[PDB]
Amino acid sequence: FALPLSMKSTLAIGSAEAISMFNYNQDYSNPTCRIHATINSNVSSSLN
Amino acid sequence: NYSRRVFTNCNYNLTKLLSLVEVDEFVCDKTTPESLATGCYSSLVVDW
Ligand SMILES: *[C@@H]1O[C@H](CO)[C@@H](O[C@@H]2O[C@H](CO)[C@@H](O)[C@H](O)[C@H]2NC(C)=O)[C@H](O)[C@H]1NC(C)=O
Ligand SMILES: *[C@@H]1O[C@H](CO)[C@@H](O)[C@H](O)[C@H]1NC(C)=O
Ligand SMILES: *[C@@H]1O[C@H](CO)[C@@H](O)[C@H](O)[C@H]1NC(C)=O
Repeated sequence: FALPLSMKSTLAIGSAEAISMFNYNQDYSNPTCRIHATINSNVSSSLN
Repeated sequence: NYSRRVFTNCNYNLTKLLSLVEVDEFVCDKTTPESLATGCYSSLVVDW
């Protein structure tokens, strides 16, 4: 999904904010990797 | 010169602090922000 890096602490383990309780609760029973990536405008113009 | 408050013998609504600010990073030991708003305490020391 799309989420700014200003809210990168909102998805962290244990939080009382609206993302981790209404939008995305992460299952930590399996091997996971949460990658906060960034796609610049040059790459995200040929693959549209 | 920072200030300290200790809250005893009262019921706290910690949502009032968190719905008024936006959190950039939290660092907790022995608790979580999800459990900081639900547990009952003998005292609550806040330094800001
Ligand atoms: C340093 O902080 C303390 C408290 O955080 C300030 O003390 C308060 O000062 C006001 C006005 O001088 C008083 O009305 C309060 O009752 C004081 N509170 C306490 C707990 O003493 C103090 O003024 C601050 N120092 C400076 C230089 O700003
Ligand atoms: C994208 O590539 C062009 C070269 O074709 C370059 O001039 C431009 O600065 C690049 N965009 C960014 C954000 O660096
Ligand atoms: C998205 O970009 C690609 C670039 O290869 C283009 O072929 C495609 O038509 C674009 N889609 C649009 C304009 O809806």
